[PDB]
Amino acid sequence: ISPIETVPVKLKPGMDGPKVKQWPLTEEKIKALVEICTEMEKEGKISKIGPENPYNTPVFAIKKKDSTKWRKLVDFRELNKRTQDFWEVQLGIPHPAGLKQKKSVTVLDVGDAFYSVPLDKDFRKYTAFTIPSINNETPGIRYQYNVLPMGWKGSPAIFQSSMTKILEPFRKQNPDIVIYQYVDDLYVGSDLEIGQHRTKIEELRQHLLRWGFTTPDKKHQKEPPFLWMGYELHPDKWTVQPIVLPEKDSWTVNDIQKLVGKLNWASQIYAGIKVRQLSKLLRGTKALTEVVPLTEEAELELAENREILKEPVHGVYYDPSKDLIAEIQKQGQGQWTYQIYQEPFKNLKTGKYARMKGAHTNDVKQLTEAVQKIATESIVIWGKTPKFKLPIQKETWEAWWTEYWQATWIPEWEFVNTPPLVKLWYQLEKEPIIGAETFYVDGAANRETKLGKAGYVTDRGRQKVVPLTDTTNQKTELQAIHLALQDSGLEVNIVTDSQYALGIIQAQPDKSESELVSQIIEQLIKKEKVYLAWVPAHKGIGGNEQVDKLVS
Amino acid sequence: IETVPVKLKPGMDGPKVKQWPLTEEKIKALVEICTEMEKEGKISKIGPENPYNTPVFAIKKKDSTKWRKLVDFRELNKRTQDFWEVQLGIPHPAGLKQKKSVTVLDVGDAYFSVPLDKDFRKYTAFTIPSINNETPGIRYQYNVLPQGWKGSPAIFQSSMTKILEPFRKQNPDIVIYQYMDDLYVGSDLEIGQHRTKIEELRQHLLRWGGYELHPDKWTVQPIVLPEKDSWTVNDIQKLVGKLNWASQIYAGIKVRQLSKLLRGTKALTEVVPLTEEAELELAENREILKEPVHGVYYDPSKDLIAEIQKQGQGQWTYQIYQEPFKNLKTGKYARMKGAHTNDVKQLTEAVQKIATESIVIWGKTPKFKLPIQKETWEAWWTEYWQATWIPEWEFVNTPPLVKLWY
DNA sequence: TCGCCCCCCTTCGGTGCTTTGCACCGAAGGGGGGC
Ligand SMILES: Nc1nc2c(ncn2[C@H]2C[C@H](O)[C@@H](COP(=O)(O)OP(=O)(O)OP(=O)(O)O)O2)c(=O)[nH]1
Ligand SMILES: [Mg+2]
Repeated sequence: ISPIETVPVKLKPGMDGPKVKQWPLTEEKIKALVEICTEMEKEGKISKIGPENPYNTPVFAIKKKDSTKWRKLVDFRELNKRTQDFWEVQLGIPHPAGLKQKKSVTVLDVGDAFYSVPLDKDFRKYTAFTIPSINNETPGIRYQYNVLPMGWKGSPAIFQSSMTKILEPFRKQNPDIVIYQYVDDLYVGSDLEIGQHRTKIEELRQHLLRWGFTTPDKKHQKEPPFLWMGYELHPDKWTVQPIVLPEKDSWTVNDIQKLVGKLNWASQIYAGIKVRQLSKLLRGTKALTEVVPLTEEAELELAENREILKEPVHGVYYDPSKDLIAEIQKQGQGQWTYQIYQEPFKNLKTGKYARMKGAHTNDVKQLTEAVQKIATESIVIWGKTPKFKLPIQKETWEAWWTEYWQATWIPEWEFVNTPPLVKLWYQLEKEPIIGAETFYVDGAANRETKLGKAGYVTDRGRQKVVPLTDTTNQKTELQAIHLALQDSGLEVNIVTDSQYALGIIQAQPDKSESELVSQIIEQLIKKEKVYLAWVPAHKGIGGNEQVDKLVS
Repeated sequence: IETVPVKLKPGMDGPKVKQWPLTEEKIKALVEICTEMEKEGKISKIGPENPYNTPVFAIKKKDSTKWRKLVDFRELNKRTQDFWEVQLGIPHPAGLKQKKSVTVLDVGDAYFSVPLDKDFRKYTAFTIPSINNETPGIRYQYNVLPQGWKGSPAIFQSSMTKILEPFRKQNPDIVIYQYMDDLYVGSDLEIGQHRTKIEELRQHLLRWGGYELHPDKWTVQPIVLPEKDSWTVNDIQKLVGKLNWASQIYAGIKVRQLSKLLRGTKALTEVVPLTEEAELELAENREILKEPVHGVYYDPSKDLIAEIQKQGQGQWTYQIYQEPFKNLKTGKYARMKGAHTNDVKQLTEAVQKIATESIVIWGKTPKFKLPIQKETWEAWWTEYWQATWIPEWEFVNTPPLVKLWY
């Protein structure tokens, strides 16, 4: 057990410890538990307790990836709710694309990591638990933890914090050695020759041992490929460990959820992964065991992903002396894929962006969101933003940020011609169109009624009113604009009193979750010139007053 | 030395705000700054059992190329007891906005001489991040009055007065206003002569332990109506809609005659002649919008709010108010950088300047309604920030129905 | 029958608007991956 000082911890104010009771376990988990507990007690990790301690929390056991060994777990859900809050110090996950090439690499792992860190003496009584004999012939033995238990809310942060303290003397003394520290897994790379490197490792292991952290040989990797964080590290490249996608004749909601997660995990190095059609299947469902038939689109999408995954891929490592470059391509239906590299055709990693933000948006906004996601990921992994290669003309972007009323920006980027390009699908005229018909549109619904009308009058004498059922105030106003675009020629001037409808359309959306707004977008794209003007309602303005008289 | 007891507001808990990602150069500067503050006892290393956190980042001005550590204590300041109730607050001098030249001095380092109530220190925690998450976050908390905490000027108030009293009685018409970590020092001397005595104030505070502003040339921008000699239906619609909106602000503005002028269902391009009794309404309402609104007075017990609109080609209009349509100030910001193309940098610079004017005028910053997507602002704004304070803000999408400020 | 972290996709519910539904946003459900 580490001689490191313990971290003081408290229960939330006014609360007590857990008094939950043990449940039955198979008398093969019990043997493993008794083997772990009798040995944990001899090492001082746990202590026998008695009836003066009135707390308890159930125990169970799952098996480790090393198949022979078991993992002891305590269902501390009740204790966790009553335990103080913590500030978690794990801020993210290291990525292999952020590693620099090293001459010598070692991967180490601590044995019994949590059980080597002592627990606050005053807190130990709350960790009371009872290991069970089958059939309750004998009463079980009660114990308490003296070290960090697996299942308690505070154990990960306290271990991570303590591990950082223990490592800090070695890091300060050796700034030429990089130590990636993830829980108890230590990646140690350097540019030393093999002999001096192994001496530094021996010294690091001995420093850990003095502080109570063993480094068993079974988890001491010294030769490539190194198994690390779900990857394989080679000297010049890295691969993700094999991804096996489920294959089913009948899919449930839960199966599809797992499939999408695997594909998301794969998208970090496999270029071109798409999950929109498969994730669409999850919408509107109400049970994880509900069988969902794959749509034709989802089958095609799945087959495309399967083709991509059958190819071998790898990432390379980071060269700080070269620029970072991020290239984005459009995939359709609000899906985007990117690659980050420094030399052409040698990806550091890949990724995808496909979030639908807002009810109405366009490709230029979504491209901007992809750029921002990539920029944040670049800061996290490499500490700097990359130079971008974007499938958008400079004229397009320039027309966007001059016409759009919100401030927006993109960092240094170079145009790359990889169709389909990102473009604006229409642009409203800044001045009225001479010779174009002028439509005065208006819609109105009755708030308690759920019935309304949309219509228009026209300087050319045309007029129209459609009655609407199960509508809203805002829908009728969109519906009135829909009619004007529907009945007008290639050029049209439209006057509305709905700030709501003007706000949507003036942002030039090319996609919408509303089918009504999507119909409007489709009509705007087919037009040649559109001028959209606003006037205040109920002020008897020429044109608007007559169409409002008529929607009544 | 004895500390002042401080509480959070009743029913409030300390801040719990996650640290955001930082570039390599900012993490490095934070590590070098914090390890020396560690050595000098200003901060102490802490662990995860402190459940509080506040984001930390760094700025490096073109005024001085050393990195300045910035802890965004906005959440902590909102939850800290007010010091007007504690009776240790700072009064604002009305003569500051009059001066010819106001220089801003960063005096936050003077706070590190006074210790912080040991029971309040846990609320000042922050976490330094790690490139590619090689390492868990590193956590510190303050032992002294922190920079950026609103209680630091309040607690240090008595000392700073004694530090300044010699200078200000040797200079009775220079006005000094302390806001957060800053001193706003204004005079009525030649722009070079004024700088000479700023150098003397710095070296005066230096024995114990910037930005050139000119409030005289901050111009208010009113609602101007366009002047053409021929007017279309659309021109008159735009004009009637603008005046109708301004009728919520100004007094006695009329539109019925122009409203009648657009009678019928006319083409938007048809030029309509202006009636004798329509021309009068325009020039009549032109002059209501001439000179300021009557009956609008600043209330120091309410918050200031600032709206900003992008107008294109580097122009940015803004209004500061406390109640809607009761603007205490309207303005237009414009800057030259020579890049020509950065909306987010321009807006960030517009915010600092607007907030700076409010400090000079009223003594506090307004809460900004920013015409930008939250995620676009948060991706870039810290790259352009140069102030030791940070105002409150919120994000609005701002469909401009009216062309009212420009 | 556990814990903590990051990621994506979907759903739900709180907030403010010179609203009466709508858009926005954060949290929480599901999944992937790590120790
Ligand atoms: N509550 C909980 N904690 C886990 C789990 N898996 C890993 N951890 C925590 C506790 C571990 O002690 C620590 C290191 O993980 P390891 O797989 O290396 O197990 P450990 O070091 O305890 O034993 P070993 O490496 O096999 O000698 O991370 C889990 O499934 N549940
Ligand atoms: Mg281990």
